[PDB]
Amino acid sequence: KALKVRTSATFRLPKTLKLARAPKYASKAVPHYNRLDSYKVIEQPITSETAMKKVEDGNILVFQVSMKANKYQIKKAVKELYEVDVLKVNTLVRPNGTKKAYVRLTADYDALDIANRIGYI
Amino acid sequence: GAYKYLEELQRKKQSDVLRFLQRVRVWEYRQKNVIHRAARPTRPDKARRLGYKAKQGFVIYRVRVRR
Amino acid sequence: NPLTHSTPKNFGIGQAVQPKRNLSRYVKWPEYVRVQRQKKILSIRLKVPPTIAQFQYTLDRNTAAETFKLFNKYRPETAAEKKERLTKEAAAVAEGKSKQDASPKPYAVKYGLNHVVALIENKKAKLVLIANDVDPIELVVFLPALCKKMGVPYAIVKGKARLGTLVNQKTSAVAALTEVRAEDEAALAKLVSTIDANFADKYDEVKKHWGGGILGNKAQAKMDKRAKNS
Amino acid sequence: GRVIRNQRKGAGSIFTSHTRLRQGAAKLRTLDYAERHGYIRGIVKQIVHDSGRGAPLAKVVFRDPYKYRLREEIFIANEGVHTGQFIYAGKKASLNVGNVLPLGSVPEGTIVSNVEEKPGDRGALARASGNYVIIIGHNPDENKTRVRLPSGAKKVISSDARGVIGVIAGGGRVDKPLLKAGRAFHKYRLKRNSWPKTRGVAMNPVDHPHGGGNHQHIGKASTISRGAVSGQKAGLIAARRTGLLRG
RNA sequence: AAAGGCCUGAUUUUAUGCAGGCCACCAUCGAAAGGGAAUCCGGUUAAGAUUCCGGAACCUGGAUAUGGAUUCUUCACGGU
RNA sequence: UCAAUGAAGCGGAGCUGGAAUUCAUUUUCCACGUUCUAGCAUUCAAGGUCCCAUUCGGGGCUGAUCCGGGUUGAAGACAU
Ligand SMILES: [Mg+2]
Ligand SMILES: [Mg+2]
Ligand SMILES: [Mg+2]
Ligand SMILES: [Mg+2]
Ligand SMILES: [Mg+2]
Ligand SMILES: [Mg+2]
Ligand SMILES: [Mg+2]
Ligand SMILES: [Mg+2]
Ligand SMILES: [Mg+2]
Ligand SMILES: [Mg+2]
Ligand SMILES: [Mg+2]
Ligand SMILES: [Mg+2]
Repeated sequence: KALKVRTSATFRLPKTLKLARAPKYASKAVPHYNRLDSYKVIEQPITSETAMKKVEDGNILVFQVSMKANKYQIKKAVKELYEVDVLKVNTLVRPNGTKKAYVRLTADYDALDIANRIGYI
Repeated sequence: GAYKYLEELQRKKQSDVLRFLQRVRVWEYRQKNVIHRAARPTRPDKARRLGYKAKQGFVIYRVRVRR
Repeated sequence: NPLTHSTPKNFGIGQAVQPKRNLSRYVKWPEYVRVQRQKKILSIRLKVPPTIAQFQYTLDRNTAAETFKLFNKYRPETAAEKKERLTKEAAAVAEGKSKQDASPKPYAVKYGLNHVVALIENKKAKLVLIANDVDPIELVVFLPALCKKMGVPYAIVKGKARLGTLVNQKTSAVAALTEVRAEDEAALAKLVSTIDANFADKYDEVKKHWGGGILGNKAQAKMDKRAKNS
Repeated sequence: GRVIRNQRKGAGSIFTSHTRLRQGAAKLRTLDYAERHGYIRGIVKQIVHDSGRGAPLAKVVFRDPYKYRLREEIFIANEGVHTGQFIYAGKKASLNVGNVLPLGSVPEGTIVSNVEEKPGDRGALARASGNYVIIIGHNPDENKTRVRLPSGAKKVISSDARGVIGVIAGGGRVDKPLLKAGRAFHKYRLKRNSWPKTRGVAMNPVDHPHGGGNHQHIGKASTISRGAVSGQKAGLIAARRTGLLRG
């Protein structure tokens, strides 16, 4: 009779094969479409007098955006919907529960012309 | 069959043979968990006459209870 | 060599932190390993009533090899051969139709505990092999007595797995020959004689002797030192 | 009518030990092969105060015998043990203050401390400041050692139980009067919520068996049977005698 | 209690499986006054700012060449 | 039933040293690498021996006696 040598007095659970799931059927079988596309991210512009004076003074577009949108998604949506390059995004949750995004554009883009192209002012 | 011998033998609980088996087994069960799956009935004749079948979907558990 | 020397380390107490050593003796095993080892231990520590420990008197290697050689000549039909002879029977029913006799009479090992016990009670069995490691042992513990009562030669033999492999099962727990062919009648008779000299002819004495009561290594050492000392 | 003060303590809510500042349990080394067969050398790295404990503690560093690393220990410093001193703990250790020896391998009249009640329990006897155990006899067959405990009782310990040569340091502490409630306050702030104590007679009958009456008095004997039940055992429990100790 | 994750370098049908290494730890919740990576000044509003604007910094996680340093006494030299 | 430990060195037998004024008789026991010193002690260990076909390296044994896989101590049919 032979016996194996054990340097440790502790027995550990041996490593056995862990198979990846190979399901017989799909879990839902229709993937959900994008829950946050650019249209869902950007709800509408904000057109108060303060937001507008920010538009022609700070190169800033003020938007009401989805409460589920983070600064990355807001940056990506603005670039896609309006084809402007974004310098910075500041966000806040307004006292009415909506989210406001201050989206400052680069020096290469104006905020007046974009606001005009979108439609307000 | 053998189930008739098992049924008669199980009734002799205080014979030498069943007393030995009883002591060894009661130690074994105490070492295991309070509730644990049994791989098979230790009393095949008793399980049968209660309605156990040796087929997929019949399960035996072992449980101990404080007296 | 001028560049290699002898370090030798001092693996004594207080010096040279110990080297790796075989610690298998001190391994803390999982409880199921513990329970099966200590189950084997406790079953030989206690006194074993003769009805048990008549078992673990097992057919020794040479006549076990002989017995299983004779038995392997009478293996039951597998699924393949059974359906092949089913086709042969269908072919006869198509063309011959004697009565139902395309296939010839079979000579197969009988197995199944209920089947074998009834075979013994009817005195049809000519050799019975009992597995020595059935759990619960109640299923076979009466078999040597029944075989002795009914005049049926029996052998307690190592391996329900070994019995099972000659009947295409994982475990048979019992095997029996009720009849053989002429070419094996002499081999059956000589093996029955040796098996009787080993099991049935010792039954009256074996029934009187208790097993177990064996000590562990350390207790046995400390007993024989006090036997010598005082 | 109400659960009395000594009964509430067992619920262990506000009466637990104040353990935040403590250095860790004071223990000998776990009884290993080295100290069963030979001895092992440690170094006294610190002598440190321990909150709630009168005696100082010695942090002694030993090398692990089985892997390259240092294991630290929290001994109760015996008097005369200094930092940088080498401790030797084993069957073959020398009879010097601070060393840890089996009881069977020290002569008659040896003064030890932190004695094991059972071999391997890592010290149970003579642990408070100034206390010590005297080895008063050996019984080599079925090896036992007769000892004298700090309370005066005669104990029979296995000769393989261990102890530290010398007396627990910090002795003479209770010789100094506290002089004032505030010093008792700070002493027990580090121990547990046993202080101050209200006298049972000062209470009401709902609060204590001593309570009530138009004078402060006990009214029945203060000596209580050992078999009295919780809520009754307030006084002098199972007293064999009372009164000023004067034969 | 059989409670487990960390590198290999390979390999350049190559994904990261795959032969050695290491490890003895073992949930999680618990502080907007405890511990803790890193920001300031000036200006600006009706109402915001160490958060916006201008200027000037810093930290962290990434990637990444150049210069410099070292290097045929290979892994710097000086100072008792 | 109690306690501990990352269940690491338990039990038995050896070997060697040693007192034994041991007879070739473990019938004997003993001891089994560490004590001036706040250093250091880890890389399957260097060395010895053997082999691979050895590809810079790898594997054996030994170093580090053998055997029983009862982790070890307490306690015990009492206690619980
Ligand atoms: Mg699944
Ligand atoms: Mg926010
Ligand atoms: Mg914010
Ligand atoms: Mg009450
Ligand atoms: Mg506590
Ligand atoms: Mg008072
Ligand atoms: Mg009052
Ligand atoms: Mg009352
Ligand atoms: Mg938290
Ligand atoms: Mg603090
Ligand atoms: Mg500012
Ligand atoms: Mg303000």
